Amino acid sequence: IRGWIFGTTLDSKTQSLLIVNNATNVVIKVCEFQFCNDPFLDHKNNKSWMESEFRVYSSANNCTFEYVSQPFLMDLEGKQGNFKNLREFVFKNIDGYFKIYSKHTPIIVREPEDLPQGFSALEPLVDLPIGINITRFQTLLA
Amino acid sequence: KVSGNYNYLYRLFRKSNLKPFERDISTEIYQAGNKPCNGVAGFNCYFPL
Ligand SMILES: *[C@@H]1O[C@H](CO)[C@@H](O)[C@H](O)[C@H]1NC(C)=O
Ligand SMILES: *[C@@H]1O[C@H](CO)[C@@H](O)[C@H](O)[C@H]1NC(C)=O
Ligand SMILES: *[C@@H]1O[C@H](CO)[C@@H](O)[C@H](O)[C@H]1NC(C)=O
Repeated sequence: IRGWIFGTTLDSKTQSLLIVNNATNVVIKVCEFQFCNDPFLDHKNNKSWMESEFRVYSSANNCTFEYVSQPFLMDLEGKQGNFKNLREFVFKNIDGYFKIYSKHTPIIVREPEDLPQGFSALEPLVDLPIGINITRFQTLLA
Repeated sequence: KVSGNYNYLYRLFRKSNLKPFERDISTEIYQAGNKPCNGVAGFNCYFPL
């Protein structure tokens, strides 16, 4: 999972979000986007993941916000089975402020999986003065 | 400007209100009545701003 897209129409008619992790940083863009039908950065070979198709948007017209900061924890290579990482976020916009709360936990040894039990609290991460409307979101497999 | 400057614009017709500290840059024809407006400058279909 690379990031998320937030919006209401996603057809260059209304402004929209784009959050995605790359390189050793993060990029968050608020802009009018002409999003393609299928949103991915997967495809260039058979199996070794490639960051191909960097511009999932056909074009980028007048934007409003730009932001680059310290990225999140990264998992190298592709491993199947015994998934030791859990990452949980909450996303909410109120009063024109976008709040993202993030939490990371290691050493998940639950083979059956199905969203783990117990208890954990989430810390504030960042607040963005975006000031737009938001109705629907997706996830950016890439 | 002495002749008149039109760089400053205001939105006049809109379906609903604005939540606090929220920006709207959309520019689409606003339907005054029950009649469809597929994009026209005619009856009951007016520019928003
Ligand atoms: C993200 O970083 C990678 C590696 O530096 C680069 O190839 C890619 O173009 C970047 N994408 C964006 C949207 O910054
Ligand atoms: C993955 O793609 C890269 C170039 O994008 C290529 O060099 C590499 O051989 C590919 N790996 C596989 C397993 O196809
Ligand atoms: C945001 O967009 C939705 C879908 O068009 C709309 O129902 C809602 O009223 C909008 N929010 C506003 C105008 O504050």
